[PDB]
Amino acid sequence: DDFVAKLQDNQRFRYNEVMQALNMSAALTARKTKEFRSPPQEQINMLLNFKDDKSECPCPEEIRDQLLDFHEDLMTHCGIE
Amino acid sequence: VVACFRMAPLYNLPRHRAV
Repeated sequence: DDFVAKLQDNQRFRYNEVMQALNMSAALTARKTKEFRSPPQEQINMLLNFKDDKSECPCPEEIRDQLLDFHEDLMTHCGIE
Repeated sequence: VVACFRMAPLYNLPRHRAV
C-alpha cells in the first residue's frame, strides 16, 4: 500500500515535469513519454527494475531503498541467508 | 497518439488495482 502510493505520487510528479515544456527541443518527447504510453503492467514492471545494478528504471533512490530493505527483511523471514 | 494518451497512466488507476 505505502510503496505503490508513493510510487503513484512520484509518477504523477514526474509526469508534470515531463510535460511542462521542451521549448529547447521537442524531438525527445516520444522517448520521455513512452513511459506514460506503456500499459500499466509494463509500467510497474519497468518501475520495478532497480534490482541488481542495471539502473535504467526511473525509480528514485529513496523508493528503491525502501523496497531494497523490505526484500531483505522478507528473505530473512523466509530463511534465505 | 490519441490511443496511448487515452490510456490512463498508473497514477490515475485506483490504489487497489495498483497494489
